[PDB]
Amino acid sequence: ADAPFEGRKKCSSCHKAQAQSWKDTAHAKAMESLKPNVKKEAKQKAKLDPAKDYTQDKDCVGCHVDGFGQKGGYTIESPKPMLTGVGCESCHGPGRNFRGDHRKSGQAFEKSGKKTPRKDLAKKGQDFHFEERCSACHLNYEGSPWKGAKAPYTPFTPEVDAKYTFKFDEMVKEVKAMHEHYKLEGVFEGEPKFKFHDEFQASAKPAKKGK
Ligand code: HEM
Ligand code: HEM
Ligand code: HEM
Ligand code: HEM
Repeated sequence: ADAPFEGRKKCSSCHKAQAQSWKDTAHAKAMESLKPNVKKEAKQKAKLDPAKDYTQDKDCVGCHVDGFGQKGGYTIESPKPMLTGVGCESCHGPGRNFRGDHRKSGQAFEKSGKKTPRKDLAKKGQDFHFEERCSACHLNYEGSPWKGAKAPYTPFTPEVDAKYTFKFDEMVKEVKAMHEHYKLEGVFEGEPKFKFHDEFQASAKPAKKGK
């Protein structure tokens, strides 16, 4: 019983600093790349049509939106702006079930300092590991080292250009590709905890924008 996707809106309303930074990332602009005449040079190199409209192409949208083919996720028939672009749930997991726990646990902490185990969030679908999710978009090509690969494949592979080589441990540390990291008070605790969480929090910026 995995959880349904719902879109970025509620996440962004509670996490304004991360949302503001995420908006400037290539992930947030992913659907723009599928539009005609955008990234013409890159498309030519990959032997795609620079003038074609790929925004409703099922061979392309799944890696440029949230939750394609998944419950509550993006559909070409009724495409939600809040699921357009690679958004919050594409990395952190579909949020319909865990988002309410962020609200309740946040209120419990503000009122009484009570912390909540991350295990409770993982049970509700939140992802604290990320690698498989990033890989399903970035390493989904024929003969890829990632064994979950299956069509449709990304046209942007190491064969096309070495700049498309993907190494999770390196790229998850590119803030300009994730979003800047801001300091957490520590409402959630324990495992499963992302392997680089303490590192990211140790150099995180202070609560910038919102509250
Ligand atoms: C939308 C589904 C959504 C996402 C995505 C999201 C992510 C998120 C992360 C990654 C954390 C950190 C967890 C950890 O410590 O490992 C986090 C923490 C908090 N959130 Fe959140 N969050 C989403 C939605 C919401 C909503 C709608 C609210 C507000 C009602 C909210 C609140 C919080 C709070 C509070 C925390 C703890 C912050 C702290 O300082 O420790 N989130 N969220
Ligand atoms: C998982 C945490 C994850 C990582 C790590 C990751 C990295 C990453 C980088 C470094 C880029 C390049 C950014 C830039 O050049 O400015 C990038 C770009 C795209 N990604 Fe990604 N990405 C992660 C996760 C995901 C997921 C889950 C998907 C598919 C739903 C995905 C897709 C894309 C796409 C598409 C781009 C390009 C956007 C564009 O320019 O149109 N990524 N990612
Ligand atoms: C479908 C034919 C399709 C199109 C069209 C498309 C376009 C596209 C562009 C223009 C980019 C940016 C490349 C650049 O160098 O700036 C881009 C990037 C990524 N895509 Fe995409 N894409 C199409 C399909 C798919 C599919 C089916 C997947 C996932 C299986 C996918 C994934 C990605 C990823 C990952 C990137 C980022 C590459 C990087 O910069 O590292 N795309 N796409
Ligand atoms: C979508 C706009 C979005 C939100 C909202 C969001 C929130 C969020 C929080 C609150 C954290 C913890 C504090 C911090 O700033 O580090 C957090 C951490 C990570 N995120 Fe995130 N995040 C949003 C989008 C995305 C996207 C699209 C990706 C993947 C390309 C991504 C990845 C990460 C990673 C990795 C971390 C570190 C996790 C940790 O330290 O526990 N986020 N995000």
